[PDB]
Amino acid sequence: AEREAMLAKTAADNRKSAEQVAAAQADYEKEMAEARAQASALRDEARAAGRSVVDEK
Amino acid sequence: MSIFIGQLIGFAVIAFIIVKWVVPPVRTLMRNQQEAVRAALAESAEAAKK
Repeated sequence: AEREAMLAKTAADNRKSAEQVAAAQADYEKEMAEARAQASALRDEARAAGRSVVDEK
Repeated sequence: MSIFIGQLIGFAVIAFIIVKWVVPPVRTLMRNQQEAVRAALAESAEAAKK
């Protein structure tokens, strides 16, 4: 059985290590996407505020 | 004594036969079994490293 579980974790471990490489990237690109969406929306709001101040003056 | 000598020579002949033709394969099959145990035992360890 010890041999059994060794075989077990072993395989599951290699597959889940590949899955964790994939998960690390995916987490990177999701966090980067969220941050860059925040940046783009902030720049758009800044441009809108600039269009408002231009209208005011 | 004669019976003892004869059966002892027969035992020696069969021992030689098994040592020269039965011992080698059993030995190497076991060798491979253990070698593969080794390989897998390791795998686990390294995959834990990965």
